[PDB]
Amino acid sequence: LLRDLERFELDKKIAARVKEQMDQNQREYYLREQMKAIQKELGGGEDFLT
Amino acid sequence: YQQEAVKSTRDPAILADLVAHHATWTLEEKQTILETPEVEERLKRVLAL
Repeated sequence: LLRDLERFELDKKIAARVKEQMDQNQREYYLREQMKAIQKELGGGEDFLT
Repeated sequence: YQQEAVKSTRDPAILADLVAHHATWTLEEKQTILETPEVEERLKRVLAL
């Protein structure tokens, strides 16, 4: 059971590292998606953003 | 996705293919899945992106 506690801690620490690894990138793509969404969906090429 | 998880697939190459096929990627990043012979490098690649 001490081996099981060490196994669960070594699972959970690196799993929390992977949880941080996509929790950073989720907020990054939250910042990425919506600007290209709104100045793609507003008018388009005839919206003269050029 | 639970049939393509650890509970039914044990080989990380086959499980990496079954994770990486079930999205609609871009073509060059599908090639960076396909190019890598290392298990850990392509798994950290798909975990990153």
